[PDB]
Amino acid sequence: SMNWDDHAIIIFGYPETIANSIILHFANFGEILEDFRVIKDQKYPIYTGDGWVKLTYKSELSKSRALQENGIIMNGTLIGCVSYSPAALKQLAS
Amino acid sequence: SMNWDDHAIIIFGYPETIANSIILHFANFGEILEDFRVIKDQKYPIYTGDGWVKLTYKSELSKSRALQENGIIMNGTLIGCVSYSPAALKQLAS
Repeated sequence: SMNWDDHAIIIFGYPETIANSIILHFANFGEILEDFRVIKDQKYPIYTGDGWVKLTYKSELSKSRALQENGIIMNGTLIGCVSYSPAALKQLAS
Repeated sequence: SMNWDDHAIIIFGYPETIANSIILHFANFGEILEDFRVIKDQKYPIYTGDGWVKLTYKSELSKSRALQENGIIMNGTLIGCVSYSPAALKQLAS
C-alpha cells in the first residue's frame, strides 16, 4: 500500500473511438499497472472519462518517456500527455 | 537565421465551442502575429482546426510563458500547449 502517483500520467484530447489505441500506444513505453482489458494479453482502479485516461507505470523511466509524447498525432488528432496530479484529476469532467 | 515559427505554439484539446476563450487566455501572454477576430484591433497566415489553434508570439518570452500553461484545466478539460513544429501541422486533420 504505497503511492505510485509519481509514476502516473494523464493522456487526453482524443476521441473515444481511439481510446483503446491510446492505451496500446502508451503500453509500448513500459508495464501499466491498471488492468485495462485491451492489454489483458495492491489494485489500481481505472480513472477515465470521455477523452482522457490516467495510466500508472511500474517504472519512472517509462513515465518520463511517455511525457515526450505530448503533442503527437494519432488518427489526425493531437494527443496530450501530462504528469498526473490529483489537482488535475479532481477537476476533470467524465 | 529565423522564422517566426520559433515563437509559435499549438494549443489543443478543448471543445471547439470555447476556441475564442482559449485564444483570449493565451493572447494575454503577449502580442501575436495572427489577426484572430476575438483579439481586439499582406497579413500573416492563420492555422486552426477543430479543437486546436496555432498562435505566433512576437516575443519568445511570451511563448515561454504560454508553454507553462500546458496541462491546465479549462471547463473540465485538459489543455495541451506545445511548441509548434511543421511536422505536426502536416499531419493534423485541418
